[PDB]
Amino acid sequence: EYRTIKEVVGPLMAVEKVSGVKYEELIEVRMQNGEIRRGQVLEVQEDKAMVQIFEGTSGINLKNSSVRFLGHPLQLGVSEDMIGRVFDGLGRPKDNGPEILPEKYLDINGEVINPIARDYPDEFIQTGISAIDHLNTLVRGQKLPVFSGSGLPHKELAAQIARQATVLDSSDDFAVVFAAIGITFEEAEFFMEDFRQTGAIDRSVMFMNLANDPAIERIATPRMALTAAEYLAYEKGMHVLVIMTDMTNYAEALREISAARREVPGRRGYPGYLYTNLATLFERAGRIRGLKGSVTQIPILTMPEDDKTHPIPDLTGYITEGQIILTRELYKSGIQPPIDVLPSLSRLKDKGTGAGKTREDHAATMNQLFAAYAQGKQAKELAVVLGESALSDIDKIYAKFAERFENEYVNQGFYTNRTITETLDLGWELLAMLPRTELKRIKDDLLDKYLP
Amino acid sequence: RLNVNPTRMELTRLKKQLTTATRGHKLLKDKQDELMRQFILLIRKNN
Repeated sequence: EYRTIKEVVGPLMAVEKVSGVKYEELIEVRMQNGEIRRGQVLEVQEDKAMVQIFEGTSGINLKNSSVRFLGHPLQLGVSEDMIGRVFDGLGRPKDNGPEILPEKYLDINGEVINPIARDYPDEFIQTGISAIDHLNTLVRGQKLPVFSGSGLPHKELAAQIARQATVLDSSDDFAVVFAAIGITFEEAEFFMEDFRQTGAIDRSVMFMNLANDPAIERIATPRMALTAAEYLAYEKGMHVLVIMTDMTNYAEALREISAARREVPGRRGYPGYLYTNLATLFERAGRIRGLKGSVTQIPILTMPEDDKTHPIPDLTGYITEGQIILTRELYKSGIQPPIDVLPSLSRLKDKGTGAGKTREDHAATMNQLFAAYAQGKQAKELAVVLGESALSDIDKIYAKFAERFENEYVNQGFYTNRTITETLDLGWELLAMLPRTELKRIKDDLLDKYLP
Repeated sequence: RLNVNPTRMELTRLKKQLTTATRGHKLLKDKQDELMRQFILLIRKNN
């Protein structure tokens, strides 16, 4: 045990007369009044080691304090009894339930998946949302994020997807791993109250990191969830759905750590290694050859100033297959969920939708309703520039389509689970307004099969 | 140029206004080319 405290600068402190210290090693401060505070190693030198205290350095006397080095980083006490239990950002219990005897202790970092060992995601996931399951299909093993903004209803949508996520005819229940990263106590309570009231907590393992908790606590929170999701899926063979929000607060926690080490930022005031940092977490997913389990990651981040060129969504788009984008204009009109499908894309939707997958008309109706909206939206604008007199009989139907597609298709409700069957049939009803001559993408073999 | 404060948020807003402006310029000239067509047949008849 060491009682050698040399420097203390804010929540950071340095301990001299050290040996064999490692990076990100857990420490324990023994104060002059007997109070115990924990810490992590942010930097090690041969004769000294800097550590950030979680609880802070408020009231710590350097001369009469002591520090204990544990010799191990942040590990997760993993076990199968974690189902139904809610922890914090450091794996500590939060629901005050029974203790969990760890089956193993795994470091939260994880391992890099061999790209040739990775398997192709082939199974469709019914999220219950028409705007997602039909036009931006999620696949079992895909990295598909949700680009939101400050004030956009991303909390209601996060509680809806994890509640309505199910796989067809598999006869095995989906596993949900939810990880709240630096959210408020109100938004955290909204998530916890929704998982308990619907019985989804019986399928979920929740990690809850608040906003006032330390920055080093926010960085480990995604590493805690993915290590357990890695264990549930790859060690046990479960199908795991990983949900994380807000992802932006994880990046700000890296900045407080990066500035604590006096590292010069990169683009837009963020650390240079962010691309490695985000890809390390986003690529711990997908089905593995030889294993029945799978990990599905759905990050949720709010874009600063609603900018897509910001480093947080710019690098995420380079790592994840597609993106789900929410717009502030759709939310202020009453469209729930306000998911704009024009800038949203799914890089694996082709395998997810088809015969055996969902229905034969999934790919055709997607491409038909996609072009019908862009033409209907430009027609409504033509009525604003050239007046309604310039709109023909066909343009009046296209303008009526977009208006209904905004209010009846995408606007379904944060508590409305629509099956894949009810979703496709609604698209045909909205497409039944336009004459057949308008519907060109759909072949007449299937157009004469479902069109009312 | 119109007076504005330089910001990343203003850049994207002026980017969207120009795209709608450029298309609106296309549509009003189409109305200009169109009016020139129904005017010309009527004008020659009136003359």
